[PDB]
Amino acid sequence: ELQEKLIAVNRVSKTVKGGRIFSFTALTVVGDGNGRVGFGYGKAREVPAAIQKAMEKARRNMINVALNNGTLQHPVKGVHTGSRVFMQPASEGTGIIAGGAMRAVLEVAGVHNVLAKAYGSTNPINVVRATIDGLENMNSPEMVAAKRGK
RNA sequence: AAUUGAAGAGUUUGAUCAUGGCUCAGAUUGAACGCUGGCGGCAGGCCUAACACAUGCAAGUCGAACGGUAACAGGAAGAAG
Repeated sequence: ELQEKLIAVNRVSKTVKGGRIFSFTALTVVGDGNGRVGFGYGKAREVPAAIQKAMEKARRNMINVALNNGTLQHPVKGVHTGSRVFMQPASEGTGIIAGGAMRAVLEVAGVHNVLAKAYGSTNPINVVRATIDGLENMNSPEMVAAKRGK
């Protein structure tokens, strides 16, 4: 019931004294399938150590999302660095139809059938960060009615 | 009951993030070309030279408008084997 999946692995470099030194970065997202989404970055010298650090950071640093029946509630826009992201609840608008690196976080998030369209930059490290910010500041009808009295 | 509706990716760098262009994945067509080709249904078929046109048809009808008889088939009368 952990439901982990990796989005992006890259080879970064460092350029020391004698030549270059190549390191690998993972970027994974875990989530239970009912709210509870996390992402982790993690970087290491080989690929399986990178993904393992990424999973291990992603299992902690996990955020609650106030889902609807199987989906979002109201249309929400989350931004991070250069990466602007729209989402629309699509009240059984079948299938998760999101961009790459947004399909994954929305998939393990437990949502099933939203409509997305990322704008701006679509770097995978910043398009999540713009989905969680997004799903984090999406509030439910029992939270809005809690705030404003009824 | 009559709008249930939205996906990205590759490429600037030793690597990064951003900006930014180029390019790809889709659908479409009065299409052409290449390879191949069994049947049917429904549609479509000179986008260019509003260039030049052989030949055949594409606008005739009415005698219940009229003088009339060129034919065709009868009618009447005459003459002949």
